Amino acid sequence: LKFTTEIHPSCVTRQKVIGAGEFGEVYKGMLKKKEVPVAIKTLKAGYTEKQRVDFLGEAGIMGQFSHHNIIRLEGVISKYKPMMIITEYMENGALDKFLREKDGEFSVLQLVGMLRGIAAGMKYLANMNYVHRDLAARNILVNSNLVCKVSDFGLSRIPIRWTAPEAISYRKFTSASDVWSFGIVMWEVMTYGERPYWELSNHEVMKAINDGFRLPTPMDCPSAIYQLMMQCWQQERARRPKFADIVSILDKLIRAPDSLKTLADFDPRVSIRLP
Ligand SMILES: CSc1cccc(Nc2ncc3cc(-c4c(Cl)cccc4Cl)c(=O)n(C)c3n2)c1
Repeated sequence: LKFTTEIHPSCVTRQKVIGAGEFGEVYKGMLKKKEVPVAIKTLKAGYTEKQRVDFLGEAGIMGQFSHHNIIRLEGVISKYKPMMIITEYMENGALDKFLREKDGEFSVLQLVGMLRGIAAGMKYLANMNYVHRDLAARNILVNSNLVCKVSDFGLSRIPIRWTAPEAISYRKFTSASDVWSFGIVMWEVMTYGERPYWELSNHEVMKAINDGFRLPTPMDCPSAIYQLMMQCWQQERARRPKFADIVSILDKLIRAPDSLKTLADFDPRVSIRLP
């Protein structure tokens, strides 16, 4: 915690609720240059020792990171109550909701650029020896430059449809199970926030994966992008790409953007036959 800035409560004004529930809220606010917008997570009085450890532990983890694609910590209020964690404010909110509300509005190159940013954040985390365990579009935040930043840190936090088989089966969470999750995130981005495996139950998903089924190609998806998410979903952990590999491949696709024009075939679930 010694790494984090202690912010005085008088510098913080909460303006609008934007999330959370039982033991605190998340607000958009202003931090007092001139005042800058921030997000503010609170911890209400009555919190337990474990709640305090997990709450300040998230701040402690975030304060150790300094990367473009990782949510930045402004500081904490720990001396006064309620306690607060103050971060940069991401104007466009969670990536999954953002894509669903903006269906079809971005170029393929913009979507792939979002994935590159997420992958760069994840490469940083993995090399820093941090395993996320809950990588999903709902835990990616988007700013007004369309920059995607990984969020939701700690060990306070399984989400079956995003989780690698070894993590479901015997609780082995590694950066390689995060790669599996990243593949699902690729699919979420390229589908504009479709629900993975649609209406299959959790048990049906686990069974489908164990029998070798994988999510089908999104519409209008570059062949290179589908091949890459498929390799993220290798049953054998050692065969998946590392995040270094993913960043490299996405970089090269974006720098030669004509590579993205070759689309993988889409399997239509409906046929319209007209004379
Ligand atoms: C779709 S919800 C939505 C809607 C509108 C705007 C934003 N922008 C935004 N921006 C930043 C954050 C930051 C945090 C945060 C904090 Cl405050 C402390 C510790 C960890 C996290 Cl991830 C946060 O929880 N949220 C919800 C944030 N939200 C989100």
